Amino acid sequence: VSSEIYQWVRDELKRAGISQAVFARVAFNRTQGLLSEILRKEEDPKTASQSLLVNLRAMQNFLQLPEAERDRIYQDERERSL
DNA sequence: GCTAATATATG
DNA sequence: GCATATATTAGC
Repeated sequence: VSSEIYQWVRDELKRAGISQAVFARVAFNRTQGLLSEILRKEEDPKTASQSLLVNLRAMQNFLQLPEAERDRIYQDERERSL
C-alpha cells in the first residue's frame, strides 16, 4: 500500500465533489466517522492493523479503477441515498 | 476496530 | 434560517 494513499483520497474527494460518507461506503464499505479518523491519523501503512491495511488497499483498489467508473459509482450511491 | 450518535462547521 | 457535512467520541 502506497504511503501517498491519504493525499490520493483527499485529492479524489476534492476532484469528484463527494462526501466522506459516499466515498467510505463505495470505496471500502465503511462509515463516515472511520474515514474521518483514517484521514486525520495518516498512520504509516507498514504500522497499521491488518483491518486498517485491508481498508487502505480496498481504497487503493477502488482508486485504481477508471475515473469514469468511480464517478458513475459515486452517482449511483448519491441517487441510491437521495 | 468500528459504528452510530452527537457537537460543530459550511454555504 | 436550514440540510448537509465533518470531527469527535461513547459504546458495542
